[PDB]
Amino acid sequence: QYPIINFTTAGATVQSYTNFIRAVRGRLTTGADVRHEIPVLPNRVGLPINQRFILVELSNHAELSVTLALDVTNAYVVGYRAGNSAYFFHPDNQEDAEAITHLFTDNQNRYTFAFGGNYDRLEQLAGNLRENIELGNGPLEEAISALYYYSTGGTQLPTLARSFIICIQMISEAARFQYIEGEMRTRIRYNRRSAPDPSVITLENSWGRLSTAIQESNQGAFASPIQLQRRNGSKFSVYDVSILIPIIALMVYRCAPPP
Amino acid sequence: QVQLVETGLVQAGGSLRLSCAASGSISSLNAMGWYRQAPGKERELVADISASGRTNYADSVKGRFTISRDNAKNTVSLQMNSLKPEDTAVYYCNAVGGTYYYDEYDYWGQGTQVTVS
Ligand SMILES: [Cl-]
Repeated sequence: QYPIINFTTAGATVQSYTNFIRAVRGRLTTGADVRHEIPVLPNRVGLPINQRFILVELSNHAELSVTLALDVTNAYVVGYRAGNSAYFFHPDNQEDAEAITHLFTDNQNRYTFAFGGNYDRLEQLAGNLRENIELGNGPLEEAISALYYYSTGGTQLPTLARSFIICIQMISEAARFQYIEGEMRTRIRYNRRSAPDPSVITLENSWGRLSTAIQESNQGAFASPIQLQRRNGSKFSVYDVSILIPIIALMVYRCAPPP
Repeated sequence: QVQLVETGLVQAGGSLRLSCAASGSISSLNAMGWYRQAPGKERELVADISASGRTNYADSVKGRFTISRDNAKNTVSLQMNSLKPEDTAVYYCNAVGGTYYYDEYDYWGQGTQVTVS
């Protein structure tokens, strides 16, 4: 029975959102593994199934509600519950397939999707790239609605994918990157919806390589650069962890800590 | 279990096409692209493209190289026109994928030499 972090868009503020994400980062990581000031998520191979998941319960003004499940090892949405039905992305390996069986064990209808939660697949299903899908309280309230109505036969696949894209970013990506948390806080604060720019998209795409680059680094210095993009989409490169400290909040486990 | 295969001497200002096919457990395969390295220098992103149609291009090759992707057969193409001696390098195909994050795996090709002038 996994811990449950609760958030509502109804009355949402920059502070309630922050406390939320903060509590989410705290449940993902014991905090035992910190390298170059950046906490590393628990390792997947050893992890006991009773410590593998975290539940996020979302609400909106409509008073609709879905519960997302996050993987403690990557912080990604792996599935969600709405009513008496639960839905999960196609897991890459077999080990992860097993683990999923321990989530929402009490509703009558379990389903596995015929697609992963990877952006390219989601973007295809939605008929829209991330840079064309607005983020913010508004969008979030709508995702929640659509995730819920999917379990009633109300929302079609395209809108579901879109909604996944919104939740994954405003939650998973924000947990991983403080820079992205900051992007969301700006919206809300000013009551905006806007699509994420290159600076955001490009980070969401390099979290994996970034983690490796830092963990395999030579006291911070990358073996080889990571390609990033500025707000205007101009290409650039990072070679050292010290410049990413304010940017990245969590790392996926790649290597063992260097003694 | 994911493999990359690279098919494709040219004179200055000529054209050339490079391909990269993917196969095996590529269900959540995301972006695919081409890097290059001139000995002693460094790896440079050249181009990449997401199955969803997002294309990136190094400044150097804008208006010269065109990258195309065929989803049906999980393959990527690189059309290289107006070649310069500066383009001379070992070119590497690259693929990224993952269901739980964009780049859970980061696979590289063995590389194909390209010589100009
Ligand atoms: Cl988006």
